[PDB]
Amino acid sequence: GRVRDFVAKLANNTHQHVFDDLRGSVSLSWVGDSTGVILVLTTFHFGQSKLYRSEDYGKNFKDITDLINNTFIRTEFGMAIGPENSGKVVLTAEVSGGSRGGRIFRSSDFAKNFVQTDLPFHPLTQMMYSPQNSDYLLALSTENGLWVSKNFGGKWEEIHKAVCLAKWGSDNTIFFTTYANGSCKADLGALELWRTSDLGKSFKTIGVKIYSFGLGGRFLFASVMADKDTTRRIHVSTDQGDTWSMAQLPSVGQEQFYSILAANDDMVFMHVDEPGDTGFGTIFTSDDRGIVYSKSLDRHLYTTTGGETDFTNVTSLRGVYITSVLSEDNSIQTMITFDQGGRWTHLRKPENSECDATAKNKNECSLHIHASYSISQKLNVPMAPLSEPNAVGIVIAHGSVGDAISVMVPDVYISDDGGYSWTKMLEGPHYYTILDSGGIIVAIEHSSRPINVIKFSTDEGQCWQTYTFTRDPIYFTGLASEPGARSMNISIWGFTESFLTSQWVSYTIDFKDILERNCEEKDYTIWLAHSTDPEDYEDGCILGYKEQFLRLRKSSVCQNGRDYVVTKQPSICLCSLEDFLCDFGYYRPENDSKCVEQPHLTTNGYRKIPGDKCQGGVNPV
Ligand SMILES: *[C@@H]1O[C@H](CO)[C@@H](O[C@@H]2O[C@H](CO)[C@@H](O)[C@H](O)[C@H]2NC(C)=O)[C@H](O)[C@H]1NC(C)=O
Ligand SMILES: *[C@@H]1O[C@H](CO)[C@@H](O[C@@H]2O[C@H](CO)[C@@H](O)[C@H](O)[C@H]2NC(C)=O)[C@H](O)[C@H]1NC(C)=O
Ligand SMILES: *[C@@H]1O[C@H](CO)[C@@H](O)[C@H](O)[C@H]1NC(C)=O
Repeated sequence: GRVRDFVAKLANNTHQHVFDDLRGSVSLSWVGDSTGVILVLTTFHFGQSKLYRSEDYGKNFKDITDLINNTFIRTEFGMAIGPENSGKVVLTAEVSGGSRGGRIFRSSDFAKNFVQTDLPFHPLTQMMYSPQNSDYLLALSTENGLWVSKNFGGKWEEIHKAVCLAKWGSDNTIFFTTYANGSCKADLGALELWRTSDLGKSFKTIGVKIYSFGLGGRFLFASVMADKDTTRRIHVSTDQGDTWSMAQLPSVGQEQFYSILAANDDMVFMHVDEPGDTGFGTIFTSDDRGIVYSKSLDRHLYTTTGGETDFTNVTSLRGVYITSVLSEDNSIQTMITFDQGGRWTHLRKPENSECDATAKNKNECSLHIHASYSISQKLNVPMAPLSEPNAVGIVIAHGSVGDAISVMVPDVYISDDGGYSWTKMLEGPHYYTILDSGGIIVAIEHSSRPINVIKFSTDEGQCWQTYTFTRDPIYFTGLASEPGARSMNISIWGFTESFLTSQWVSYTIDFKDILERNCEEKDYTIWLAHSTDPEDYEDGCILGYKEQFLRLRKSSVCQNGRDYVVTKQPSICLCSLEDFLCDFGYYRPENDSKCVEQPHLTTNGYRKIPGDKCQGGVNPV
């Protein structure tokens, strides 16, 4: 049925901490993993800053504002936390205009001690850490210079004087662009692309007539203006610029743009905006070389170059993505693919639901999910779809049933098999979070009035129980939990006011007495992913192979632990003509998978899809 006597267990595991300060903004950062360190930066308007630190996963805080000498901190930059468990933090201060250069506070003890240094310049962007080493930092000044440091901020040196974009690469390699005359705004389309693998000792130009560049996966993209027109194309290199090749994508005008929806180690999603202010574009998918692209989804919804898109990578299950499209009648609709872009289809309606006013036929409708685009329209959608790699097949999102995204108050839906089937979880907008690799899910109401109740479920979203965690209702502001969905601590943030006495508060609840017992070998059951028809001999193998998981049973209340790794067992299907895509100068006509040439590189005509692992069968080569 359900667990009982939970109120007593949770009574002793609730801790309240009240922050005494002026209520301005709040910025929360996690330092490292498994350390439990958190930093809170309160900024307000002269201006003042307060800095708080914890070592207890947010249960207790201490005021370390005296370590930064009570200096004001630019919140626009925020905090520059180092990679991995480096325990490095950098804060940029505000200094008088007459000063020659800026000023930073830098630590390497997980914020236990800070050291003050004066830079010889005025930073224009945020410091960037090298992925390979955390002692390397670069930044651009206000005069468009490029300064690098090999000492973690101790000493800086200038390596170029007219840069306008720089980013790190693998093996401490720096790519940047420089403008010869004027400014990168005025000199756009005539830039250069340089590289230096020695941190400023030698340079090698790897591009001319550049318009922009970007890094994704193991590819390097650069947009180059045409010789005699404003149209620009794309070039891709896998050698860090030693050799280039031209991608097989249509050119764009001056008002259009490109966009890397998602890049992988063996694949990239690309968006190409159609001419005019139509508001939609197209999605292309590449091969493992990043050269040949095939049309994937038409009328993809993309607001503008700095706009919003609903594209989402469902990380719970393999090769599943969700996005929004614009229908012929100008109604926003949602699509889902399970083949990694091979095909797209509408979401399946919940088994027991009724279509809303949007639907024309009450016996025919589908689910539609609110996302970042709906948030951009000032609607009652507090969050976006949520999924974790270590929680298998669990997806939570706000949605409404109908023939298009409705403009009424949404509900919350959950899918326990990657997105094949959905069911209604809760009524009305909520804030949700996954704890302990799917062992517990918590929900908080999203209302305009004070709330003093939290709901949790151990059946993986089937039955819920309420717990009253405070006597004085607060105005909820947001939840906080350690990244990775592997902890059992949840922090609730909010403020309570009576008469000008608003004051931040937070509550931290520990579920260690609910999941008392450790999961055994008898609490896990075998599960087959991507299953559609059990009778079929080859059922459930997507992209050439199938996998079986061991998932915790919904009727077991146990703790997975922080050292949980998902069990798995791939099995390989056979190869068919559906596992290959046409290559270069070929196309695939309608109602057949054959590749026929259009009525120096040369191939047979077929190219295996990136990620396929099929063996034997039919090899059209
Ligand atoms: C979508 O998310 C999934 C899950 O995080 C990504 O799969 C991982 O990809 C990394 C490399 O980026 C691999 O090292 C991991 O082994 C993958 N994890 C798995 C399969 O559980 C996937 O790459 C993402 N897709 C895109 C296009 O970025
Ligand atoms: C939830 O927070 C508590 C805060 O006490 C964590 O307990 C600490 O965990 C760290 C892990 O590095 C241990 O070194 C400490 O000794 C623990 N403190 C105490 C007082 O026991 C706890 O680990 C967190 N829970 C989860 C699941 O991560
Ligand atoms: C803090 O700043 C003041 C500014 O007057 C300065 O005199 C003082 O030396 C600083 N303290 C430390 C420990 O650097």
